[PDB]
Amino acid sequence: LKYSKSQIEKAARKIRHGCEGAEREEAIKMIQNFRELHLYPLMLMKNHLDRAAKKVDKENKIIVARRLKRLSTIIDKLERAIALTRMQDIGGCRAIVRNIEQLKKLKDRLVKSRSKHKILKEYDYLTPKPSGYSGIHLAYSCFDEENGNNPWSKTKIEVQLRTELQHAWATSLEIIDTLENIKLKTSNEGHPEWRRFFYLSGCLVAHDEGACILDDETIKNYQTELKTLEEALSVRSKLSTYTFAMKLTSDANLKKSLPKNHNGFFLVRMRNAIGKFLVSVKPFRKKESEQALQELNKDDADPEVLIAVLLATNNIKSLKKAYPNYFGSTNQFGRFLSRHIDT
Amino acid sequence: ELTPGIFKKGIEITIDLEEMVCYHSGLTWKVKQLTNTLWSLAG
Ligand SMILES: Nc1ncnc2c1ncn2[C@@H]1O[C@H](COP(=O)(O)OP(=O)(O)OP(=O)(O)O)[C@@H](O)[C@H]1O
Ligand SMILES: [Mg+2]
Ligand code: NA
Repeated sequence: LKYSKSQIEKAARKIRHGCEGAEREEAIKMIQNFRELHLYPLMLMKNHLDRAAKKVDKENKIIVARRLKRLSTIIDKLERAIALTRMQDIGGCRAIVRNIEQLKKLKDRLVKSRSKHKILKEYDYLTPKPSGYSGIHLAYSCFDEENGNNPWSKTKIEVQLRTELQHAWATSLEIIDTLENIKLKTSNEGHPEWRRFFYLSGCLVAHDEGACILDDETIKNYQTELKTLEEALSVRSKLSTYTFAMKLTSDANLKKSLPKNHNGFFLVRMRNAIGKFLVSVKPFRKKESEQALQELNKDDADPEVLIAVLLATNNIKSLKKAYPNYFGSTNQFGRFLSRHIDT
Repeated sequence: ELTPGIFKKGIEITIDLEEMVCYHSGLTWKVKQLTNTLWSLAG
């Protein structure tokens, strides 16, 4: 219940070197305590950010999201060299703005704020990162200098600023990365085509947004590569099909048909009728995964089937929770891809 | 522990279950739920 910052740094060193047993259970308990200390400052920064976003946009169209980083994610990060007490994002906030002008207007307001929470670092990623990621991160230290008997002194909270198109790119990257099982963050090796697809589309997003303007020769060669990579990967089709399958599993009638503890697969199939089409979503228990794969290969071999996809329900659930407006984003990203490919 | 997704076939498609409309193959399809797990798309 009462662990000092020295005990927490020492608990994090234990997980890095690979502890086990009772030693591991004490280390994880101290780290969970440290994780819980970020809850109040996370929610405080979220209201601070919502109050500042309502000032820059009187229409109230800025979407604000927040998340406390999961214990399992923190534990995995330490055993893969980031220091636990140097981590900037145990608590993280995000503001999604309409355009770059709105983005810079919100950044200026947060930077000019006179509060006890200090921006220790401003990360300008308006020129995309090697992944294709673009936006702005603000690394806050809550109750930085004015402390006393405050348990929340120097609590690190991350603030992400993004436009709708930068967010549509990031949502599409998370959907593909999760559902295709390509570990893009996990490793810097493998899937060079998918890596290059997301980098070039990212560069073209920051160009269209006005975040980082590329010259005309670069636009032309990037569009040629984008058309090539997209055909090889079938990005627009995979992105549409995944979104369509996710949309159907949210149906109310479908959810009562489900077994109460469903934790297996969903088989989404579309076929021609004897112009008319039949769409079905078939639930499968986790134990029936071999039966689900067999039924998927039968639909893949059928010429009357246009859509055939197998999706784990737990992955669908977490993507819907992380991205409430996932369908608006995948639609926008697919339209953006068509504008650059069909030039 | 299981594979999050296995993609075999797909097309560019959008569906809105509030409006009960679907868009694919350059056409507009009216959606109707036949059973809890089954739908039909008609011209
Ligand atoms: N600042 C933030 N505000 C809101 N949501 C965030 C923020 N940072 C991450 N998320 C989202 O929370 C979800 C969980 O992500 P997770 O914590 O596992 O990894 P990550 O923070 O994105 O990256 P990393 O582990 O490389 O530092 C993702 O959908 C991610 O986009
Ligand atoms: Mg992070
Ligand atoms: Na979203």
